[PDB]
Amino acid sequence: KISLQIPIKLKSVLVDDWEYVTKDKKICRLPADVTVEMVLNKYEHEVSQELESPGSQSQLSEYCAGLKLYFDKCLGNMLLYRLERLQYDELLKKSSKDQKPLVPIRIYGAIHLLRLISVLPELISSTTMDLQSCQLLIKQTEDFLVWLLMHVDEYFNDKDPNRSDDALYVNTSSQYEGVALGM
Amino acid sequence: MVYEATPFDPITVKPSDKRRVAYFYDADVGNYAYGAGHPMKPHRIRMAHSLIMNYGLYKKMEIYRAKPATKQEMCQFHTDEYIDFLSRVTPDNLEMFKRESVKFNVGDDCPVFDGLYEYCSISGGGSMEGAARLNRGKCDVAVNYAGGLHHAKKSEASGFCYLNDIVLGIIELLRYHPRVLYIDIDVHHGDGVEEAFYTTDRVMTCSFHKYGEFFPGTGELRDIGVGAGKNYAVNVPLRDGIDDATYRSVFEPVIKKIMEWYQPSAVVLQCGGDSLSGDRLGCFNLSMEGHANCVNYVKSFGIPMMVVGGGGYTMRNVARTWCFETGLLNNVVLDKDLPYNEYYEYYGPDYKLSVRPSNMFNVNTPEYLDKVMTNIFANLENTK
Amino acid sequence: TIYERLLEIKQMNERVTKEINTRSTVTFAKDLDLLSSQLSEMGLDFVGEDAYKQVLRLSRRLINGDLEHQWFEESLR
Amino acid sequence: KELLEKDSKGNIIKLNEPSTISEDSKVSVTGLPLNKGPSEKIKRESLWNYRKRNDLKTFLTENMTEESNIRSTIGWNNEDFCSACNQSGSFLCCDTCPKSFHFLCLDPPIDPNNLPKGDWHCNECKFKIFINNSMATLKKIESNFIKQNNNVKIFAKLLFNIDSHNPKQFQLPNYIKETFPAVKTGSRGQYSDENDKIPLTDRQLFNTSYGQSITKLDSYNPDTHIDSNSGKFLICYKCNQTRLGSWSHPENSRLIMTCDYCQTPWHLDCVPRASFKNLGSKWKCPLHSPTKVYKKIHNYKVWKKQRLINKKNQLYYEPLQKIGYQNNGNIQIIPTTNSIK
Amino acid sequence: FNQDFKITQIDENSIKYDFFDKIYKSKMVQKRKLFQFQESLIDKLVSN
Amino acid sequence: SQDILDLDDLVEKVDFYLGSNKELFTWFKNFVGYQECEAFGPSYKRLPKSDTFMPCSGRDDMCWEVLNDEWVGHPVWASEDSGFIAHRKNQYEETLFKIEEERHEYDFYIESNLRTIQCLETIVNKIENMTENEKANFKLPPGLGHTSMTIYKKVIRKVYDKERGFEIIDALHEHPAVTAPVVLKRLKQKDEEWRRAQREWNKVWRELEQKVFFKSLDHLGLTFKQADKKLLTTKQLISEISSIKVDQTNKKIHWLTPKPKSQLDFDFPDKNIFYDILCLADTFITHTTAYSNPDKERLKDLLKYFISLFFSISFEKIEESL
Amino acid sequence: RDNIQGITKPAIRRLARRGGVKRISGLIYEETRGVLKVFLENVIRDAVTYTEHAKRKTVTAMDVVYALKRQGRTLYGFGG
Amino acid sequence: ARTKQTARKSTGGKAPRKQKPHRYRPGTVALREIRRYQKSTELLIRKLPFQRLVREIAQDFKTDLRFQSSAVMALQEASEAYLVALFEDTNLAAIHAKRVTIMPKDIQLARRIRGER
Ligand SMILES: [Zn+2]
Ligand SMILES: [Zn+2]
Ligand SMILES: [Zn+2]
Ligand SMILES: [Zn+2]
Ligand SMILES: [Zn+2]
Repeated sequence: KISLQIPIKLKSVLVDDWEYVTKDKKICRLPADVTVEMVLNKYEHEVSQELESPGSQSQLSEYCAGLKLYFDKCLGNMLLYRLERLQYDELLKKSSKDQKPLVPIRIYGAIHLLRLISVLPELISSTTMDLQSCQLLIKQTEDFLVWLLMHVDEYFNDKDPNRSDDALYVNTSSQYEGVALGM
Repeated sequence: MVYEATPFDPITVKPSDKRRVAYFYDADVGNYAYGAGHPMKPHRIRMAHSLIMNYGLYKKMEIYRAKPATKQEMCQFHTDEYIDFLSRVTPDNLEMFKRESVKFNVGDDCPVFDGLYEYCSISGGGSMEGAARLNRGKCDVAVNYAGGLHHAKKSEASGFCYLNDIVLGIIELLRYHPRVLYIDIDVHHGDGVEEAFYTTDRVMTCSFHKYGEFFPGTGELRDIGVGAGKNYAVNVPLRDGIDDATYRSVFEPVIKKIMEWYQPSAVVLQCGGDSLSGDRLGCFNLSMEGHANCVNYVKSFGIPMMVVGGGGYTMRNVARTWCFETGLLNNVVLDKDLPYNEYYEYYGPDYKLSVRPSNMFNVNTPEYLDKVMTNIFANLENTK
Repeated sequence: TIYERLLEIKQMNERVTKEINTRSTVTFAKDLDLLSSQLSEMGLDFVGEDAYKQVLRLSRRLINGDLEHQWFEESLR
Repeated sequence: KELLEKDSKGNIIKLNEPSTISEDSKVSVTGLPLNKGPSEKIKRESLWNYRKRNDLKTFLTENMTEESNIRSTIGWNNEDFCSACNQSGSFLCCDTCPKSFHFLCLDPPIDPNNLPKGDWHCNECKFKIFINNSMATLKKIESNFIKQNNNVKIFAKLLFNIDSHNPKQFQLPNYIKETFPAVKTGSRGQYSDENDKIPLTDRQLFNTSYGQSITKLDSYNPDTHIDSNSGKFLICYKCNQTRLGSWSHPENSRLIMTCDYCQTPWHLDCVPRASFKNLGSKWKCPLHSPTKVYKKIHNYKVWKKQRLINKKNQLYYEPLQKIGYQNNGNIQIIPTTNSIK
Repeated sequence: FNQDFKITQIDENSIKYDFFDKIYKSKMVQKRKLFQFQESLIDKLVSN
Repeated sequence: SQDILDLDDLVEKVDFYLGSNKELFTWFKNFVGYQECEAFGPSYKRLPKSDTFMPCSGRDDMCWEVLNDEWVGHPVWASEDSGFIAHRKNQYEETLFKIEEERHEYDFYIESNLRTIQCLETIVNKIENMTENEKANFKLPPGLGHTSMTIYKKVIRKVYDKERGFEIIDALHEHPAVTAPVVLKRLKQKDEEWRRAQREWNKVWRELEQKVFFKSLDHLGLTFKQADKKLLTTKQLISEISSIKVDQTNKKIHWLTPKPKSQLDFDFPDKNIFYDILCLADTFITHTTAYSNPDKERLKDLLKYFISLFFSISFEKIEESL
Repeated sequence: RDNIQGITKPAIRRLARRGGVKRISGLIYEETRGVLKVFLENVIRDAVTYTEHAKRKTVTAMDVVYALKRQGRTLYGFGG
Repeated sequence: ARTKQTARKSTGGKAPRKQKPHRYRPGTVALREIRRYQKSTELLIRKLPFQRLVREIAQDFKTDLRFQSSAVMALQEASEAYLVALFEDTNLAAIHAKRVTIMPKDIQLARRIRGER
């Protein structure tokens, strides 16, 4: 049994994301004005100077790089709803048009990183990982989560797509709805 | 203190309002059929037209066969991919277009029949040529029952409508007229036409529709347009079973206030026959007099108008009301004794022109319509 | 309740009587016998009589049991 | 079957008619072919009793019709459900595996016209063939992948195991959903909460009598102004009346509905509404405080009320400051306990 | 962090005091700013 | 009070709260200091600028100016992913729709075949009046020179076989000299046989329409008997007068200090209707068998006496009028 | 058709219970319904054949026990 | 690549369109109700379902066939009589193979030896 202490503010952010995608039929603005790398880099550059332990610095950089690699390899697998898979398809075709492989680090926003964090304990329980690595990875994820509360007003804002173009979510079209949830 | 309960006055023409009437009919429109079990029938167009010829109404008007629209005239409102899909899809190669079937909402509730592109071309050409004849002054009233597809949108087919010909006609009217008023007396909301002209003040889209859990769901009173088109989309929500007097006392003040406030230069009138009593999908209780009183009242303003017939899923009633409405535009009232046509067997048992209303509850209370018309009149104060 | 139901009939009795009496059938239906043959053999139409008095007679017959419910309703409708 | 009997020089002579009887007797909407008329079995209940001029003016139109091309634009201007999202649709079927996936649900998503030519295996199946083809066991490849990816050690076991996992639609875990008791999960996995009606079964919509409809507009129904569990009259809030009608003047009866949250009865005319809100979201009367509002900055600012939290993780706290305490708008009213007056 | 979604337990009298306080604040700040703009416009017309 | 709700929405909420209290909601309306946009509506949402950029080749500058491409609406969005409620129709209305459906089927097929016969007979009378030396290379364009390109294809694909219809269409396009007269003859035979079947069906359709139509147009009358059984009872008649009294007492404390001394008002402008109801009651007394003859005659003079005593009618007038 | 599943699982248990049966497999019910229908079409084929012999267009309890008589079984109290 | 269609819908959103309590042991109640259905005399198939059975199953032999009310009751009784005899034979062929539970294969042998397969 592996547990994660996600704050209820970020839990409500994830539940609002679920609301917007499944009920309100909203997808994310891609690429966001603030991506996932951009959050895993600013968190590293903020908590890197918070302590003067070089082994802890190595562990923090290790966690950030592993989270980035995990995000890229797992976003196409299990990190986005059925509605957003069409947007994923068009992003992949647009990346193949200009002959650059699609990397989810520079494209997807911090809400998908929060999704990866929320689904992370089930992935931890599904691999032959020893207790020490599980405990330290859970601890590092918890520290990143409590870092996210201090910057929850600048990564997860609340904006109506009908009023602001700078909202994190966008309204979808009927053609997108038909192709996404009709075939 | 806005709604007034007034009994339905008899329909009287204005002899000082003689209009040159142009009729657009392509003999082929009727030879197209949506499906085997489908309610929408283009065959209602030619039994309506057979009532025009057998009433001797062709001697007071000019009958035209509009040139069918090509691909990129349809793209004046719709996207290239939607018109390209519409012009290429057949019931044979339906499996070759499965992504586009759910993308453009074609295949269920808007089936693929093999004369789809030709039917849409006839409808769009009729609407655009009626608008063009109105622009050049060749006619004062343009009648085109081949169209009326008011539910079709930019990249989708909804509500048995594929090509939004009304938007094409209003587009052709806007090249010569600054303000065009669209009136929809179809029981369904004109969602395609209102959505097309939602953000513009050049087109005022007025829809008199049933608003419940009914198709298309759009048409709340608070829908008044956004941007520069604010207060330029009037929605009149109605309940079931509205009769002729109630519909007249709702329609005439709203359209009158729009006339003396918006002051349009051209009028497009959607004459949906599904507003009639006894319709397969409609839920109103309008007789043919009640349906045609809207056309006669909008004729009194003298504005160059385009009468375009829309819904109507019982063929006999919509044909009779279209024949009566067309006769009303020639300043005559057709006698309630049908002449012999080739489709005379439809109009039993009395074989008369009249469409009899049902005895069902007019649940549109005067207080509700008073509040509706009060908010509508308040929103219309900013349209001067 | 009975008096209101009958008063609705009697207050419109003259116009429905004038409508039924001045019922000019169309010619091609008479030549090609397309009209309803019955409702006249059993005397259910209201032609030649006052409409409200015929309603009273039909309702008396319905009460007496010599008239079916469906035919009474069809005649009234 | 030799339709055109050409000559020795290729000239046409005479063609033979194909099989008309192949589809001369197709069943039409009447239940009988267009070749034949109605049968006696349906003629018995259709006809009233069953025993055992050409002055048309409709042919003159073609002549009286003048073409029209005067527009300004003339000329030119295996399972039955997806293994990823658990929903029905068109699937790509795994060959050596009984799982089926949507065309958009895979990684990368497969175009429905550019399909794989020969065989298609799923990610789990492909990993199975990769394991069976390689002589070394699974833990040997896992250790080799850990040792080769020496840059990241802790996520290496996470990176290795998801190549074998088939792609699935993301679903929120239970512990994110159990902290909000109002939030439910729909049949398709969609969002659902307290502002959502219980879906009406088809027994209520289409299996009802003619006069009685869920819309409550086709008949006079006075058993809606009367409370079921009290027997009193549902007094509308705005007009302070119940217009029950009299069944001799049913047009005097005003329709009344109750709020789906506080059960406050409202007339259909006092709040401007034409529908009864039978299905979809729960209808909210105007008296309830909003959970989402927009205010003008003079951009804008939005405020959303906090979601309900279960009692084990929800803390209700009482302010010490009575006046001017900036609460987030998320408050609770306590009872008030002569000097204060 | 359960302290972020803490529900404030407020009473009716405190809501009454807060509503009265804030309406009096809003009414007199708009009244005093109107008075200040009137005085400034009077001074501008006197100086011109 | 938290600087969250705007004054306009606060005034709207209090209006919904204290609307009927005109004096109070005015105290507040002003105690507060309210002096009398962006109303999007519930059924439209705004697309981003990425979804707007879709090629419409026929659009000029005016079309791009007056047409809305950012705000859209859908029936699925307005339904809240639930659905729509169709209007309930009688079984007589449903069978009327079935009669119309069969009528449309027959007429659509017959008129399409007749249009194809007209086109084919134009081709035939063109090809008859020319010799055979150029009749071999005479071809026909798609559409057979008609304004449709598919109607004759539909007629051929229906009348002939499914697989053979395409090759008959190609043989008509390539070699119309042999294929046109046989196709025209087969189409004319199918036309006359379909028309005879349509007349025989028209008899049946007309008789069912005569049987069905007036019941179909009757909505409240089709369910009036059960409704009258349910609603003309003691409980509903008590409920009507009690609801009117409850309304009067509820609105008495607000205004209308001269509270009315009545709830129901009945108008009796015609007096012959009393004699008509008395005749109907007498007919029921004469017809019925569950009541004894003394009970019958006591019922008779009870009804006559109550009508003569309640109203201004005399017993002599009742006797001379019945 | 729809009424062949109308012969319900408790009813089949009730027949089995009247028949003294304690435990019943789950696959009893549908093929027992099949055995019931083969018996029904046999008996009613004989009964209806007796019915159109009589120039009749209704079958009678008399014709039923008559078909049963042919089939071999007799029923009492239903005529005959 | 094998593909299949399951939505069976050319377009989506079809709906939005215009067209402490005692527990007896497993086995205990059964003998109490063997006796209930044995001392009782009612007919164990519901009349409306069985009536509808006889109507739906007789229609294919002859069109518009009416049944006397007593005729279907003779069928009801005859069928229950037929099945209780077959189920006694079932219980006998089941107790043959050192068993209490029956299985269809019991009753296909019971019908085969009686000579109707
Ligand atoms: Zn419509
Ligand atoms: Zn597989
Ligand atoms: Zn899927
Ligand atoms: Zn009210
Ligand atoms: Zn409420």
